Amino acid sequence: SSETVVFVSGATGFIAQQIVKTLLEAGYKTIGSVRSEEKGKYLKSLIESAGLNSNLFNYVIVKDIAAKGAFNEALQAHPEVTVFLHTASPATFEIHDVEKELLKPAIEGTINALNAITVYGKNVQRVVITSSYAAVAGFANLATPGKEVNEESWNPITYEQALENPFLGYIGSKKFAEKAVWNYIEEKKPKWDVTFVNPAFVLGPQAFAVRDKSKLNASNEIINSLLTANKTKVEPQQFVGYFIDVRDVAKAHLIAFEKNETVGQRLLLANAPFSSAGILDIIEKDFPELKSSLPKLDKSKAPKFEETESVVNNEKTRRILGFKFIDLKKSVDDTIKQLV
Ligand SMILES: NC(=O)C1=CN([C@@H]2O[C@H](COP(=O)(O)OP(=O)(O)OC[C@H]3O[C@@H](n4cnc5c(N)ncnc54)[C@H](OP(=O)(O)O)[C@@H]3O)[C@@H](O)[C@H]2O)C=CC1
Repeated sequence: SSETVVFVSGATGFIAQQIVKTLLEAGYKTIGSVRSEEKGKYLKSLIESAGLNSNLFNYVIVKDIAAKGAFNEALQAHPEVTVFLHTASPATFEIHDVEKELLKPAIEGTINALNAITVYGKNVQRVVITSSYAAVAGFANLATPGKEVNEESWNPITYEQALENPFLGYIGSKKFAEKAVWNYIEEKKPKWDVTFVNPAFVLGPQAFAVRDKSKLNASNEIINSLLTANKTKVEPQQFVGYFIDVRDVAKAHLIAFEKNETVGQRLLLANAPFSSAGILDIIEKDFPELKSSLPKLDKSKAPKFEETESVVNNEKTRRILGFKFIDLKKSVDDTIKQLV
């Protein structure tokens, strides 16, 4: 343990802050990449206010993961890094050019991190890539409803199909960033081992603080848009799929470098099906002070699970992780409790 030093790219993001929190709670020396000095100081202050050992956390400034050589200076300054958690990637549909704002920042950010690790991360033994269930199952025209998917399945979406719209663009960004790692391992044959963490829709509370209660990270807006509709008058879009709580995703990233069976594995981080209506049901029962303000969901606008969703078999992932997942009710409750 004392010899382990974990680097986390994009440390201010939703999942990454929970990873950083989980690492510090476990006592790991942690180095977080951030886009600015003020973002680094902000995260250090959150860590200190939470009562954690902030001497365990340092930050490096990496303004743009997409820039060639992005992580070079950081790893040069930190030759003690033995684990690299590459989590940073655009996770938003608030973009206009898929290719410029999703594909290449994801793909080249990832290729640049790997080149930086191989050249300046001489002590890195384990690399963990935050991928996505998006790389595992097909979507929209490529949906395979009722077909089993598991840790070995791939989304067949082509590069050109990813260009169609921002949702498919994000999906393709994850599939092709992941393919880029596998191809890098084949071509460069690095000495480090790789593990992938592939989460479905990630729900749950922020690690330390809600910056702006009006708008959370993109996946948690599935919850928050039900809360803010009363004020914004914006009809909430309804979703169906699989969910996972952010704290299980964060724990999975530690398992990913702590265990030997995870080498070369894609950990499929999916708990159970969800729908927007089912989340609304949890909210109205668990927070009666909110039923006054919750929207009336048009059942005709609701995606039906059986029409689109593959059937996840992640028994292997579940065995390797070895802990019980947080269920949807707790995940939603804990998210709301930070907003109410
Ligand atoms: N949330 C989900 O449901 C899922 C998320 N994922 C993956 O998890 C990871 C984090 O997602 P999440 O935490 O949800 O989303 P967030 O938007 O909360 O975090 C995104 C992070 O990426 C950083 N980032 C984006 N572009 C750049 C760039 N060009 N240079 C440097 N930093 C950059 C942001 O930096 P800053 O903080 O400075 O903006 C932020 O830290 C992503 O790889 C995402 O694809 C995978 C499956 C599902």
